[PDB]
Amino acid sequence: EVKLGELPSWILMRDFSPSGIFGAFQRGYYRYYNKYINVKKGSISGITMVLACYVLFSYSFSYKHLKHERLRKY
Amino acid sequence: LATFWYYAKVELVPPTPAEIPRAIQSLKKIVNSAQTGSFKQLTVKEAVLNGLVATEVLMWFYVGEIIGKRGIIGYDV
Amino acid sequence: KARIVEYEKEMEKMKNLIPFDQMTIEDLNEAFPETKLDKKKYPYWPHQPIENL
Amino acid sequence: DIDTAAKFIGAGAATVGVAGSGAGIGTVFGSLIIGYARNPSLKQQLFSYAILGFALSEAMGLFCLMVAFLILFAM
Amino acid sequence: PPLPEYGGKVRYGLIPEEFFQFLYPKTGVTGPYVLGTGLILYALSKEIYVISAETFTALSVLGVMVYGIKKYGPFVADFADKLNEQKLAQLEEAKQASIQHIQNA
Amino acid sequence: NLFASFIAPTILGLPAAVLIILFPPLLIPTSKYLINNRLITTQQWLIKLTSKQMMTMHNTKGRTWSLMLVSLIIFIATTNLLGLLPHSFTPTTQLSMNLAMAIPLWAGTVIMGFRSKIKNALAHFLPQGTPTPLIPMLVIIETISLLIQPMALAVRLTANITAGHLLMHLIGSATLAMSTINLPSTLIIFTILILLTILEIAVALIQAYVFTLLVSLYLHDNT
Amino acid sequence: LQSIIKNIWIPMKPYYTKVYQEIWIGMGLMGFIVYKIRAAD
Amino acid sequence: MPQLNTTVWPTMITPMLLTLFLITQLKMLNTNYHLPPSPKPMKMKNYNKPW
Repeated sequence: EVKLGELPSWILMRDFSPSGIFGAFQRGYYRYYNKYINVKKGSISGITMVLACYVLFSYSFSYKHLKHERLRKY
Repeated sequence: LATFWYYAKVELVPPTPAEIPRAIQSLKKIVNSAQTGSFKQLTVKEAVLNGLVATEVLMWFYVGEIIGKRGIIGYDV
Repeated sequence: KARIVEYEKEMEKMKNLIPFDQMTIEDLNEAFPETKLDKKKYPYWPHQPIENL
Repeated sequence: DIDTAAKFIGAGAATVGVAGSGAGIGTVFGSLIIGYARNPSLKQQLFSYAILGFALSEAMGLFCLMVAFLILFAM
Repeated sequence: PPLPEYGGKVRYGLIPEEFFQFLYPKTGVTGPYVLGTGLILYALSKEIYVISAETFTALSVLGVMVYGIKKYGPFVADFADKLNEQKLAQLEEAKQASIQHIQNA
Repeated sequence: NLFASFIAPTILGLPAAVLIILFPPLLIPTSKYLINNRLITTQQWLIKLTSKQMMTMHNTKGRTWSLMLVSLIIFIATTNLLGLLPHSFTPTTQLSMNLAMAIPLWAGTVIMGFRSKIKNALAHFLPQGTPTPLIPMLVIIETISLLIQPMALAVRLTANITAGHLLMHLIGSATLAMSTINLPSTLIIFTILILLTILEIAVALIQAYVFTLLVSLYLHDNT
Repeated sequence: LQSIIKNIWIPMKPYYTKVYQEIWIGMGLMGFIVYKIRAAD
Repeated sequence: MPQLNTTVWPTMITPMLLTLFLITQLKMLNTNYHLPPSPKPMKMKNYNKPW
């Protein structure tokens, strides 16, 4: 996996198919869920990190409207 | 409280004039890795790591900017 | 004697039950066939009268 | 135009008549709470009276939204 | 499969401890923090994070979520644990009631 | 300018609103397990509580919708709650979506009350002890009332969640313009903003329970 | 066409065929309503 | 009022239907409540000895 491979061919070795990216998201989901949520005596931070990643995704598309309230002019 | 300065006195210090040859030493190492192009051995884990410290020192430059302008929220003019 | 030896096997089955933490509800309904939800009398969720919920 | 302008004030004013049903509906479902707390065995017969009161109350409220839209669009 | 007993060891409910220990070797302990204060300062200076009304609605909803967590965290914590043990207790009990019944048989 | 937070968000030209509406379910994990983590423990408990508070009044025919209604209150409550996050786009502030939630369910209910029950259904158009001279006026009342039930459902949600968000945004703007002026007044307005955020949290949950309870009561009226 | 109608169409068939029948009739009444709305607009 | 912008309405109608009517429902089905186990300790189809 990445963090270990150092070949620019790795990017083409992957399966860039609908079922490929689907299983890629499903794996990342179960990897997140199993590490932060699917644990007894778990914590709330397993959720807050999703909200912060959600806020950041929200502030992203909302930039095209928030760049007209700029205080400075440069 | 005070433990910040306890650590700051280790890593947050202007570098002594005696360790600048070690700084250019690692500076010549990294330019050597660029001359040969051997940076391809560098697996992405540390590759991101150096990229992160690269963004850090970049941030120190921008921190130097905002204090050079006597303003925080952009240029006051 | 035949009914005795049957109770011994079945007792051993309840004796060596997988602990309850690693038990899927389908594993429980295999252990206690009473806990199963009668999908014939209540086909739709929650498969039981709301009072018993 | 003075007509297109007055239609906004006239339709806006007639909407205030809905404030009567906002209060009348609160009294009905307020008296249902009091009336049911005293004789909870009549729950089904009391509720039958609340809906009748709710309907007749909101009836006068929609007669205002009637005129509010009769002026704004139908005129 | 049994469930692990602890989660991901996150700092400030935003950043997992993997990030700090991953950055600990090169720039020590304060490294991740001085990266953060660097990143936020550059963002709010180059007008990446424009200050607006949404800022103060943010500082309020972040004010309640932090208070709501710091107040009713433990209550929801053990309540969830209590619901588990009670289900565990009732179940293991109905494991004994089988044993005793057929033992009498 | 002011209603920027209600415009359909688009990221890189793609309709990012399709992601935000698909997201809230991602906060309800499920498990075949019999004893599971804290999140699913509490959630499994609340879903049981809600289903007991909503579905109890229903007969055997009504409780068939118990999946839909509990899934409806869990989606609206999670969308409203997520919407209170900064810079979020709250898809319940949209009249489009709320119409698309209120029109089917209200229509699905009255239809199943008109297929069967059609003689009781038309009889529900007149209360029992209604006097003789008042019979004809009281039928045109209800048919208009029944017709505005779905409109009331969607508007009660969009207008309550929109007004709540806009209000928090205005008072928030006041604190900003007050930042460079008297500091205690900034603290007072901020305290007002804090208490308002708490109200918006209580309204987010109530509006979900209200939308659902009204769909439920329509269901009980036709089952 | 595998694991889709296996995980999506079987569990919802009890709902998509007898429970939600009146819902679809309403959903069409909705599409007709939004269509007549977006037509005169 | 952007709520009255009837051009992006189809962008809200569909994924809600894909969430309220398919996905979330598909997670409630996966939240089942089993009948609690009280197997009675009195179940003995017995009979008097052979007389």
